[PDB]
Amino acid sequence: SCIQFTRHASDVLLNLNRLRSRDILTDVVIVVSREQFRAHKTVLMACSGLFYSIFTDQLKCNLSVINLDPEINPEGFCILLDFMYTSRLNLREGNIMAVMATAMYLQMEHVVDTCRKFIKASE
Amino acid sequence: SCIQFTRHASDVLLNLNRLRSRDILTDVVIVVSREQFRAHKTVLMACSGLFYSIFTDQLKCNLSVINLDPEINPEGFCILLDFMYTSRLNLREGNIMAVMATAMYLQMEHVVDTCRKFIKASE
Amino acid sequence: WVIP
Amino acid sequence: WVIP
Ligand SMILES: CSc1ncc(Cl)c(Nc2ccc3c(c2)CC(=O)N3)n1
Ligand SMILES: CSc1ncc(Cl)c(Nc2ccc3c(c2)CC(=O)N3)n1
Ligand SMILES: [Cl-]
Ligand SMILES: [Cl-]
Ligand SMILES: [Cl-]
Ligand SMILES: [Cl-]
Repeated sequence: SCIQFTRHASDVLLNLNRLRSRDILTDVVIVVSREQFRAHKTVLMACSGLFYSIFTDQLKCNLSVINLDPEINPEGFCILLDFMYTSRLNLREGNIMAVMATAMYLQMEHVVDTCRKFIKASE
Repeated sequence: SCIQFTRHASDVLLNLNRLRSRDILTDVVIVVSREQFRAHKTVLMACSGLFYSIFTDQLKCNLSVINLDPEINPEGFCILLDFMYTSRLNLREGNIMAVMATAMYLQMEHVVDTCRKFIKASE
Repeated sequence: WVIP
Repeated sequence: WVIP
């Protein structure tokens, strides 16, 4: 018999992004080919199967720095980190291959699906 | 020129609630008349003007325990904590006064508005 | 607010 | 996915 507030999830995510932009309560640095990205472990886990596995590990959960595979493109990661905090994906002809490869590595199934569909349309 | 995934914010919140239910990466205990509630500081800040003010304070941001005002009802708090993580509010005739008072204290403007409207309908 |  |  609950009532539901339609915009609540969107409003929560908007505030989480405001905390990220002001670097408030960020608890991890993600290192991608020397580029560094500050984020909230909980948001990363909520969006990515790879971060979920990393931060539920009894040893890795305590790390303040996570280094990604050297093949990961920093721009692809940045676009995906923006998507995690906003639901908006900046998908372009020039970045789609790097975005799909990063989403496959991060285990972000819905992003992988839209990239596959956009690539299939261009062939 | 971004694309947007409609269900992303809802999916993020659902995963944050799954982390709460398994007590994963919770970083604060909220004490309400001896009852204790574990939560994520970021989610509390994203939902409440009071928690936002508390955890942006240079001294309070580092506290692992927050004690609420003794007038706060633990059931009212529990209903609101569930709303923060799910967008669902368990509003009932028997709890509406405690829920409205707790939402006013927590500075959760949308909850206060729906309680005021539901109370006005009953008079 | 809605009935979910 | 939609055009926001
Ligand atoms: C599976 S239970 C669960 N509980 C809590 C969290 Cl934080 C979580 N995240 C997560 C796991 C897998 C995947 C994603 C998020 C996005 C994706 O495409 N795959 N999962
Ligand atoms: C105002 S900028 C901002 N930036 C980040 C966060 Cl985490 C935040 N939360 C917050 C502040 C005030 C209120 C709420 C949340 C819910 C409500 O009714 N009032 N606000
Ligand atoms: Cl470390
Ligand atoms: Cl995804
Ligand atoms: Cl403490
Ligand atoms: Cl609210």
